[PDB]
Amino acid sequence: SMQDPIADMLTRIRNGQAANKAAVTMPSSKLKVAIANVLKEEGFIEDFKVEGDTKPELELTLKYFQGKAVVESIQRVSRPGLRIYKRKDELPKVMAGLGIAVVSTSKGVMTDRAARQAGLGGEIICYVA
Amino acid sequence: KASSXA
Amino acid sequence: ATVNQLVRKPRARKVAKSNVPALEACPQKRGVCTRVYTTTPKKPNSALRKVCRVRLTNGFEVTSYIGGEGHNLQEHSVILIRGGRVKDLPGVRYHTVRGALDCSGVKDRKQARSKYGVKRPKA
Amino acid sequence: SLSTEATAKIVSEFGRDANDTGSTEVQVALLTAQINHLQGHFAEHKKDHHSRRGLLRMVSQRRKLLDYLKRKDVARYTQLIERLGLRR
RNA sequence: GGCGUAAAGCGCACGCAGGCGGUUUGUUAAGUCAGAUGUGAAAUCCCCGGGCUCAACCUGGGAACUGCAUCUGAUACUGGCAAGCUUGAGUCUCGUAGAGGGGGGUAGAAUUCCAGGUGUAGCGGUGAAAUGCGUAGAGAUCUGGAGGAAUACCGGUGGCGAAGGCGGCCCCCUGGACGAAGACUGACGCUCAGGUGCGAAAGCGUGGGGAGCAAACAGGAUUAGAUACCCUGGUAGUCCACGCCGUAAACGAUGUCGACUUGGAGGUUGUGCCCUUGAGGCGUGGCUUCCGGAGCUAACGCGUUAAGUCGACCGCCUGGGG
RNA sequence: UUAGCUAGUAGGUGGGGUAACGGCUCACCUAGGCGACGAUCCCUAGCUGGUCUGAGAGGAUGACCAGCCACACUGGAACUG
Repeated sequence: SMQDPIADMLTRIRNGQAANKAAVTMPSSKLKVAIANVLKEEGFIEDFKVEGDTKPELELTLKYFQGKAVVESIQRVSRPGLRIYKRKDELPKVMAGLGIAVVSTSKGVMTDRAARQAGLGGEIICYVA
Repeated sequence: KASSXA
Repeated sequence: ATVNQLVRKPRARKVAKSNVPALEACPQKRGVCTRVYTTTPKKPNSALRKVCRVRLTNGFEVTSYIGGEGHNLQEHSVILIRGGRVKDLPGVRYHTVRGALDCSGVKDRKQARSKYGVKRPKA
Repeated sequence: SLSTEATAKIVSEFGRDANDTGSTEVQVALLTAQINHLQGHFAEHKKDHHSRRGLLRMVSQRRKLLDYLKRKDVARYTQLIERLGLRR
């Protein structure tokens, strides 16, 4: 059920770009934004938007290119049914590097490539290709 | 095709 | 399926069953040899396969195949059984080693004599 | 289900104010009242397993209701229980 | 890794332990994380050398021993503590449809039986027949009575329920669902091993009831046989009460819960709008068929009532035969 | 196809004891203690370093070598130090 709101993002997004749409909205959650930011910064979506006051709403502007979308794939790693955390060197690398992997660290979220150089580590939110 | 039982 | 489930009732391996259980799961065994008969194999083939019912050492009595054209075996004797089944005769899950203990190798065999037990005849 | 005139009064007493049909102490008082009442139904009949099932839905729900109250506020839990007479 | 048909979703539902849990702030720092320090015997494996002529063997140094404990930091996420918020969940109000259930009445049609009138030798039955049934008069037909059982038409890939399953009309007690402007509560939730409850027909127990049908049983045919199929009977049973039994191809052969992803055509039950000027005209829910995109699929097919794309928990499979 | 196990049993107090804490022992006293994160009960088995296999996660194994343990005809006991 509501149990997992994160894999709801990745799914809505993976599904949105599936049905070649340009904008996908969902209720807003602090962590969600943190992720949103990540995807933007890393160039995986044109950008976020958050016009929610009493009932926080989040919109994501999807990107595209040629005969495909930006995100070749996006999977949930750590879930509420089995949390996964990784050290500094144990941090996972997506597609030999060509692809971020959102890892939350005790000093704010990051990307596998980010946190790596960062020096620390933490739970890994998901896999985006 | 098949032997000793089939 | 689920982790929680696997966490609980954990996955259980499925042990293997030695096609040849004439005990100890050991190389070969010595046996008194109760009877020396000949039987007929399954539908496709039709010979007069030679076999012997042997009283092993560990007490199990079992039927074994006698490979090669002819043998010295009979009534008592004391062969030593090996392994490898005889997909043509069911129940025959063992081969008696040729040219071992009271068993004489195949007379005259010149090819692949290592089996059928025979010694190089005048090189 | 349970007379509108009936249900009302109930809400008042426990519910902080009229219209406060949301407070926990209300559902319970309501649920109880109904349950107690349903007893006489199944008293005879006994074969109306279907209604029974709905009944079960109430008995259950109330428990989980009482269990919620307790967890966040022991005081009102006790207070309520007594004034209702149960949870032996 | 799997379960619509290949082996595989518990017949269904409630729910304790457990697993998991929306959202915002503060705090905690356990989980989590980084640095440090102890420790993690030696040997072995491994990296770069050395020595037996080489290699095996021997050996130097090093990495490693992915672990644990202690301490000082970190704070996103997770856990606890503290206080809220509302989209989850639940409460009330007002409507809506319904073979939902329990209990009790009653209606009409029909079969059979019995009484009586008319009425004559036949009736019944099959592929053809015979058994059967009639002149103590059947069948037929008319009047009436008794009795049990089920309730045409309406009726509809209708509707209701968790499923099993529920259909004449009426009363009584009762469960659930759906819509709508809203009021309240506040995450009170999802799932469920064991547990508990419900659970088609047949069957069992103690009794009652018994028209029609009908295992077993008789007889008649058919046949080479016919311990069947067909025929004439006909007991248990079928019904009721109260237990027990707990099984079905209990099938959508497809667990439940939530979110996401083009359409077309119905059925059904709500609701808001507009000279309702149309039997309707445009909207917005619930339930429910069909067709079919993408995607899935071994294929068949599934296809927003998914076998699509996710997530939580449960159950189950692990070659045939035995 | 093992679901319940335990009276010195669980704790206390108090003597005795031991090299030492300790139910170790005894006396008295509360009545407890463990268990489905699986006690109890059966069956099996020396444990680790490691060894074999594997891309690995693992699976299998623990002869030779070294650490720890245990036994030394079977059962029991103390003595010496």
